[PDB]
Amino acid sequence: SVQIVYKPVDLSKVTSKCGSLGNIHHKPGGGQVEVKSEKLDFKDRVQSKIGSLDNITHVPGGGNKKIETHKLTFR
Amino acid sequence: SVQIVYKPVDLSKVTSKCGSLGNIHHKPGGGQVEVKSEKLDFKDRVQSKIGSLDNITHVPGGGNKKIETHKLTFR
Amino acid sequence: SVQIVYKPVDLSKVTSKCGSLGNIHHKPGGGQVEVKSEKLDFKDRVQSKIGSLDNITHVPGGGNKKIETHKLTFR
Amino acid sequence: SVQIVYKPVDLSKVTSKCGSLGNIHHKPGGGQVEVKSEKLDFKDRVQSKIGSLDNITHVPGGGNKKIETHKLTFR
Amino acid sequence: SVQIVYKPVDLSKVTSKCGSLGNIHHKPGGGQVEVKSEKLDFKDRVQSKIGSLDNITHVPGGGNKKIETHKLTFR
Amino acid sequence: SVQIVYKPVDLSKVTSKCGSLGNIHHKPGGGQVEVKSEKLDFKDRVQSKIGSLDNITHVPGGGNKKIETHKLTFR
Amino acid sequence: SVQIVYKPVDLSKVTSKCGSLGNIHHKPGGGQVEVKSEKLDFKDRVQSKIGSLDNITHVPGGGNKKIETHKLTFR
Amino acid sequence: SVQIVYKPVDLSKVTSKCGSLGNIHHKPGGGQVEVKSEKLDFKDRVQSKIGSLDNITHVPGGGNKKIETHKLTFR
Amino acid sequence: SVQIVYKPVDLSKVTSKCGSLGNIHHKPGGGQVEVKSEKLDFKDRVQSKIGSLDNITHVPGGGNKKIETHKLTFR
Amino acid sequence: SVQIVYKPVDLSKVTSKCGSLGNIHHKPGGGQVEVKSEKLDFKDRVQSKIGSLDNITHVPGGGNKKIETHKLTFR
Repeated sequence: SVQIVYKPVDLSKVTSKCGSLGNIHHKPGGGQVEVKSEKLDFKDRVQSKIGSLDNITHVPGGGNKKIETHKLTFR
Repeated sequence: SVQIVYKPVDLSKVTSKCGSLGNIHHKPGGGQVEVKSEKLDFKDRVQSKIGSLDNITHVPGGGNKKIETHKLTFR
Repeated sequence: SVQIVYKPVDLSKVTSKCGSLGNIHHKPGGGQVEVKSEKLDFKDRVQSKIGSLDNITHVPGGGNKKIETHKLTFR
Repeated sequence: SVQIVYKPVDLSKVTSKCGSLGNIHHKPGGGQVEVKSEKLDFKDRVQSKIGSLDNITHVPGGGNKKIETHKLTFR
Repeated sequence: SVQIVYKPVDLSKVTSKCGSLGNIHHKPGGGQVEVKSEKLDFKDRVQSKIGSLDNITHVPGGGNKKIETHKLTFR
Repeated sequence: SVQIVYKPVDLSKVTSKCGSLGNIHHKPGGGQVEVKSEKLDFKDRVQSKIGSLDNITHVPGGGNKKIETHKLTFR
Repeated sequence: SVQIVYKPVDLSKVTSKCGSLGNIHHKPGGGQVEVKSEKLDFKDRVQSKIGSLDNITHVPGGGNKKIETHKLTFR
Repeated sequence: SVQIVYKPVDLSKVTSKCGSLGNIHHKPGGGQVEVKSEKLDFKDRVQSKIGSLDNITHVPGGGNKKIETHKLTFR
Repeated sequence: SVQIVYKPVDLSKVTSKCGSLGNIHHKPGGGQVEVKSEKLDFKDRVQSKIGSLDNITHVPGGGNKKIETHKLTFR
Repeated sequence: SVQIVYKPVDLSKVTSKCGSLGNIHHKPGGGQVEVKSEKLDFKDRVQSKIGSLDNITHVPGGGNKKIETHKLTFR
């Protein structure tokens, strides 16, 4: 027989502090993209970006990414 | 028989502090991209970017990435 | 029989502090990229970037990367 | 029978401090890249970058990378 | 029978301090890259960069890399 | 007694012939221009261009310039 | 007694012939220009261009310039 | 008694022939220009270009310049 | 008694022939130029270029320059 | 009694022939130029180029220069 016990306890404190951020300036001068093709054939979990100019400004006022996985397989 | 015990306890404190960040300036002059092809064929978990100019400004006001995995296989 | 005991306890303190960061300037003059091909065929966990000019400014106001893995296989 | 005991306890303090960073200037003049090919065929965990000019400014306001792995195989 | 005991305790203090960093200037004049080929065939954990000019400025405001592995195989 | 005879007689043929010109393509990317000053004091036939991106295409279907000056003094 | 006879007689043929020109391609990338000053004082026939990116394509379908000056003194 | 006879007679043929020119490609990358000064004082026929990136394509379908000066003194 | 006869008679043929020119490719990379000064004082026929990247392509379909000066004194 | 006869008679043929020129390729890389000064004082026919990267391609489809000066004194 099997006695399987899983009981992790993960405690954490994650902190970010800032007085002020500041005058952030993002001022790009755009260019150009040219794409030439004939045929595309795709499938089954595919992600794609063809031909783009995406200017992104991301200024979270402090932040955190916390990722946790608990994965069990019993065969 | 099996007695399997899993009980990790991971405690942590992660800290980031800053008075102020400052006047961050991002000012690119864009260029050009040219892509020439005929056929594309793709599948099964593929990620792609073809032909792009993505100017990204990312200024989190301090931050953390905390990644944890607990993976068990019992055959 | 087996008596398997796993109980790590990892405690840590990770700290980053700064008064102010400063006036960071990022001002690239863009160039050009030309890619010529005929056929692409790809699959099964592939990541690719073809033809790009990505100017990235990343200024986290201090930060940390903490990665932990607990992996067990019992055959 | 087996008595297997795993109980590491790793304690640490990792610190980075700075008064101010300063006026960091990144000002590249872009060039050019030309790639000519006919066919590509690839698969199974492949990462690639073909034809790029990625200017990256990374100024974390102090930081740390802490990586830990606990891996056990019981056959 | 086996009595296997693993209980390392590694304590450490890692510190980096600086008053100010200074006015760091990175100002490259770009060149050119030309790559000519016909066919590529690749697979199974391969990483590659073909044809690139990546100018990178990295100024962490002090920092540390701490890597630890605990690996056990019981046959 | 002053006798002045001015009688240039200048006959000419200026010719330009052409079957066809062709598919002219002009496709410039962008860029950035920044100018700072305090005071401008301009007097008496002052011509200037300050701060500009003027991209032009000029395709005359053949052309010629013929310029003549006939200037006489009488003192 | 002064007798002046001015009678140049200049006959000419200026010719340009062409079947076709061709597919001219002009595709420049970008760039960045920055100029700083305080005071400008310009007087009496001053011509200038300050701070610019002027990309031009000039494709006349053949052309010629014929310039003549006929200048006489009388003192 | 002064007798002056000015009678140049200059006959000429200036010719340019061409089947076709060809597929001319002009594809420059970018760059960066930075200029700093305080005071400019320009007087009496001053011509200047300060701080610029002027990329040009000039493809006349054949051409010629014919310049003549006929200048006479009378003192 | 002064008798002056000026009668040059100059006949000429200037010829340029060509089947075709060819596929001329001009593809320069970038670069960086930096200039610092305080005061400029320019007077009386001053011509200058300060701080520039001028890349040009000049492909006349054949051409010629014919220049003549006929200058006479009368003192 | 002064008798002056000026009658040069100069006949000429200047010829350039060509089947085709060829595929001329000009592909320079970049570089960096830096100039520092304080005061410039320019007077009376001053021509200058300060701080520049001028890359040019000049491919005339054959060409010639014919220059003549006919200058006479009368004192």
